[PDB]
Amino acid sequence: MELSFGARAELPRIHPVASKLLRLMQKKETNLCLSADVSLARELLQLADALGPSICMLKTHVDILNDFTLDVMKELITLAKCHEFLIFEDRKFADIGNTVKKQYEGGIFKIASWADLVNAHVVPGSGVVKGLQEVGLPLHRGCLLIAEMSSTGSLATGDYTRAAVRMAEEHSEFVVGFISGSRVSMKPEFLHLTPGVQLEAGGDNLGQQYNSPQEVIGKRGSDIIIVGRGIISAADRLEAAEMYRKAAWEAYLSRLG
Amino acid sequence: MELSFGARAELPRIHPVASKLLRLMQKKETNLCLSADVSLARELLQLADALGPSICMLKTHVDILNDFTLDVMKELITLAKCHEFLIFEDRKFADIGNTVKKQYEGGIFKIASWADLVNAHVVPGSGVVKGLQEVGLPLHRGCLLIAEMSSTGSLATGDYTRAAVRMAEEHSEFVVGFISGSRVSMKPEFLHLTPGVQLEAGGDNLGQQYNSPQEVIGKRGSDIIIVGRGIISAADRLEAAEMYRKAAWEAYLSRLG
Ligand SMILES: O=c1ccn([C@@H]2O[C@H](COP(=O)(O)O)[C@@H](O)[C@H]2O)c(=O)[nH]1
Ligand SMILES: O=c1ccn([C@@H]2O[C@H](COP(=O)(O)O)[C@@H](O)[C@H]2O)c(=O)[nH]1
Repeated sequence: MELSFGARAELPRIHPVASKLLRLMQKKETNLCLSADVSLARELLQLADALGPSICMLKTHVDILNDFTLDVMKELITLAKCHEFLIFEDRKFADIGNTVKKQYEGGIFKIASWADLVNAHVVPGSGVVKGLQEVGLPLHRGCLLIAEMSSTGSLATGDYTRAAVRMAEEHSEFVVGFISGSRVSMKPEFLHLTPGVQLEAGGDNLGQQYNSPQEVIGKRGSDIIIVGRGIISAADRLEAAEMYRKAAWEAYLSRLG
Repeated sequence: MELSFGARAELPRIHPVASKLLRLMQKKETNLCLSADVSLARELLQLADALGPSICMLKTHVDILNDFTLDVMKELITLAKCHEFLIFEDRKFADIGNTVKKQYEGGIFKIASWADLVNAHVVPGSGVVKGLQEVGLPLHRGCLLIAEMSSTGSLATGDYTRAAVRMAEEHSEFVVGFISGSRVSMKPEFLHLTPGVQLEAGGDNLGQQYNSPQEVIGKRGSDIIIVGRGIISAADRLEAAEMYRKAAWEAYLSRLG
């Protein structure tokens, strides 16, 4: 009894951010998250505008932008609202609770002010989530927990992955899903987002490993693919995004029956 | 056959950054790292100047400064050189190698340009270290691997800690030690730095747990204590730093015999 994205958006325990995401995924027929791994604000914004209709989400690493300002993020929000996608800052909070609350709200990035979603590693224990909650719940935000990683030698396996699932399921007022390589929770309220995705087999020279959209959405049961270089390094990023969108969407439909 | 800090500084396999640190620890009779967990540049710099003579290291979270600029970090370097301490940015890199190299070199913080030391979580596998190396080795920097954490529910235990030790010992041209609660490596070339330290028993409301300097240096065999609020929240931060310095230094001497 797998439910569609649109039906999952109505589940009793769904988080509002998850519901908004699932609705726009269904409406736009996209389960693609662009990993906008660029150093120039203009390139980030030009990609967001052109690829916005093709994506459910844009994932940032703002600490790599050479020309970050809060006004860049205001412009990104305008595009996210226009084209209907969520903004996910891939910050990987991974400190004690008291520290991560300050890293989320403050400093020069003010992440909580513009990011719909952030993520956290579970290695510190649940205080990492408690600390982020304290900022994120008043700001109506959501969080993803890193249950698995795509890179060679990842230690996010076995009991570590199980601990991430338990932590998410016990902080469901803020945690909306996972970064994972596969479905890790049996609860349909949670979102599974999978990086390490390309159409062709391979990897990079620093431990990244790729699997295809069909493999990770269809056979591994994930919801959303996160794609960086497979799009970003292509000449025509729009065409590349459409290839990935169609691959991930069909894989989802074919598992739904 | 425990060696003094000064003798460890001469070990055949010692990393130059570790040697510099061990020498100044011995010279100044300090194994205290100040965790300068403040939001104002002026407070950071005033603490660095006043407490510089008492510390071997100043640990930053630059992403919490409200008024970060690269010129603040130039001023911090002047103080580090004057008073002889290393600068450790507690960034907790925790992404795939290709991403962390950009996060270390680039963006608005340009961490590698001013931080003697950074740290990394081992959860992504060794590509996290490979990626950071690529920036840090040309810049003559060092790295600490997070082998244990002080917070309640930490998953950095057992085989995870052992994996961190193996990863460090296989990347010894860049990795100089650990964030840990105790001695985790038997190789004296590696430094052990321990947060979660206060003179009194207790914790915080977000999962931090404290142990005393005597416990973590004397009984658990660590080298350096990392102290934030036990100093920062005190009225007289200089007196507080001296209390912690004397505690950690005596605990070291008494284990040395
Ligand atoms: O397990 C993980 C978690 C996160 N990312 C992130 O997802 C993107 C993958 O990019 P690419 O390999 O598709 O270019 C990068 O931003 C990277 O930091 C991974 O690749 N793997
Ligand atoms: O396992 C760890 C790793 C790092 N820190 C860091 O060390 C400092 C501890 O501060 P305090 O509890 O002494 O104020 C903080 O900056 C925190 O982010 C910990 O407390 N525990």
